[PDB]
Amino acid sequence: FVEMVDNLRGKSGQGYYVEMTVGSPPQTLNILVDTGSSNFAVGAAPHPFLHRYYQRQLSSTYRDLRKGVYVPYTQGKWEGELGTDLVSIPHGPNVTVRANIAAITESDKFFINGSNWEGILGLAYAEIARPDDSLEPFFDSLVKQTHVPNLFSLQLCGASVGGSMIIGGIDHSLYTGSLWYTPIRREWYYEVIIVRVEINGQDLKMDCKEYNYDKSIVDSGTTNLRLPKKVFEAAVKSIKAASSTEKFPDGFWLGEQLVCWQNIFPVISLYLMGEVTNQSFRITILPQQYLRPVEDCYKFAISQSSTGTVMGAVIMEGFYVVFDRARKRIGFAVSACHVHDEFRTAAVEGPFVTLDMEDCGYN
Ligand SMILES: Nc1nc2ccccc2cc1CCC(=O)NCC1CCCCC1
Repeated sequence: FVEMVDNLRGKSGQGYYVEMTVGSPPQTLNILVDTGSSNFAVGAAPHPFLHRYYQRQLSSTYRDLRKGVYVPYTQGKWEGELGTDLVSIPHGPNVTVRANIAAITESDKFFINGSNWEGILGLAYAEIARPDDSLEPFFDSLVKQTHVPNLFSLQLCGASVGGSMIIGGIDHSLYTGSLWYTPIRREWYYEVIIVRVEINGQDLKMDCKEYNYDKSIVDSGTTNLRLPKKVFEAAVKSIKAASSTEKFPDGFWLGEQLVCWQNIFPVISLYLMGEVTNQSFRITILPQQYLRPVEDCYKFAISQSSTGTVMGAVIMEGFYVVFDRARKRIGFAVSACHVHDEFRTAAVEGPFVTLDMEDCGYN
């Protein structure tokens, strides 16, 4: 899959994008890779932020679905006109599919000023597609229409970021050690179950049901590791107790200010439900994952949420992540490109014994 190695680019804090082509003749666009949404949506109008946009008038293969789509969120919106057209990934499988495309015609706080992407590829399942679950997501169309195996994997490496999206397979050069798999609880977001959290090896002794209130997802379209508040404060409570060589204001635990140089911070381990009854594994991240530079200087990349846990780039940049859709599971392995110092490396370890892992899920 050497074709697809290094097929992801971006800028710190602006997401990871892949090159795609839409229409005939092919129109090239940079498209954010997003495992926390399910719409393939592209700029279709000359927004001043945009390098380029989908020009439906130039495409002989374009078909109008004569239906609009309105997507409000926190805190912005995009909206557009639904159609289908021919889609390829130049540095992906050597195929071309007819996919749904939302031509974005109005937008608010969606596109980033200074970014190099013009659209978004929702890689999650139809249940969270807009307007409804009848709009077939891109990856579903891809798997149906070709012989591309029903999985993809992401190596996000982290001004310019790099990475790999391996479509239809796994490149073993992108990781070391073994992959460990956690069940996809339900096919809407990439939902998983966290069963135990350790700050510096120390348990948080919270009812594990709290770690998944009301869900926990894997999301390449989110920068931070995001935790339910009730879990977040207990997590912060421990993190700032483990960090007592220096002092930091309560505004920073959001965060606001920056440490600036020319070990005091604890490692973080999430235990995830395993493939076998009463069996789990753990993924361990460094401070060099939840301490992100802005523009030796760093910010605090863990924050609170009301929609559940979000395993974003903070988590994902330490690991090679396999979205094994065919077997309803997600694999984690230590990434070959993750950033480590001489004292600590990010880790994926198992098996561990954990009882009552079902009680950790919220219904
Ligand atoms: N991953 C993401 N991608 C996004 C892309 C555009 C606007 C908002 C986004 C938010 C997230 C965070 C995950 C999330 O809350 N997803 C729920 C809906 C939000 C509306 C779009 C479909 C998915």
